[PDB]
Amino acid sequence: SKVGGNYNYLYRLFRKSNLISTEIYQAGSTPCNGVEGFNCYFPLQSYGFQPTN
Amino acid sequence: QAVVTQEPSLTVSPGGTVTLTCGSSTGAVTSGHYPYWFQQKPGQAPRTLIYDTSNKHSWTPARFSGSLLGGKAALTLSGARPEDEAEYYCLLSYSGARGVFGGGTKLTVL
Amino acid sequence: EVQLVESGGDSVQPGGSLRLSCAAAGFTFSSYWMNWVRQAPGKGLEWVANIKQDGSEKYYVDSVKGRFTISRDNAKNSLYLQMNSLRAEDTAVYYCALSSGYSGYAGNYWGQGTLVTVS
Repeated sequence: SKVGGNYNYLYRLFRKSNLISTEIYQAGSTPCNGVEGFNCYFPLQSYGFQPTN
Repeated sequence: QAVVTQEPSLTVSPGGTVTLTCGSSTGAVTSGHYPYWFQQKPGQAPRTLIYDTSNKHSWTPARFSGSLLGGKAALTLSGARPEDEAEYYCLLSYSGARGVFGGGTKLTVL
Repeated sequence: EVQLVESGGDSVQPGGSLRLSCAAAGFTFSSYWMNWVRQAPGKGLEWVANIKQDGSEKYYVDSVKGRFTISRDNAKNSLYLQMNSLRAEDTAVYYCALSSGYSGYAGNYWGQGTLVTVS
């Protein structure tokens, strides 16, 4: 952690099924052919580690 | 009708937090206005950071967040960096697809 | 990657007309909404116009009502914005934007922008 927030650590938030790709996650029934947006999510989510947590 | 207000400018020391705000002239900001936030550096096309109130794009630094305040939208920075100096714009939807941009809030780093 | 390339901007005479165009690539065109934005130099972004995913509906900022027309050709993966009685006051960089959001009113992916100068 650091004063301005340490955001260098990622975790996977979305995946098709249970267990390092960045393929856009299709939440809906509409194919996500390269563009992220509604029901097309980037699969990774950053942590917000701060000295104040 | 098309009146969206923002604080004209903010100045924040590196590592400090920044709160940018955005509100309409009528009612209050809700998810129904699907608010957007953009960041534009001089000489460049604007980059979208926040969409549909709080969703972040893959190219959006995790440092930014689309929280809501007292009936108005905000864009909060968890730790300002020199790379964040830009004009920020907010965009609100209304009764139809006629979005209204805010005047713009210039954010600089001390 | 996902890209939008706009052009057609030029130095034109006021009172005349100008047709701008945007070519899309890297994604399926017929899946999303297309948005237009203009930015006068020294000013922030304004909102100009939109169009429905299937082309059945168009939408405009009141300031361009009756003056701007939007249509697209999904067979060419491109869209057009044409404006009549073009004003000298309307000097701006026009941007092509792709809207993949929930309501489809604002863009997530933006082109570099085409400059429209009227004189």
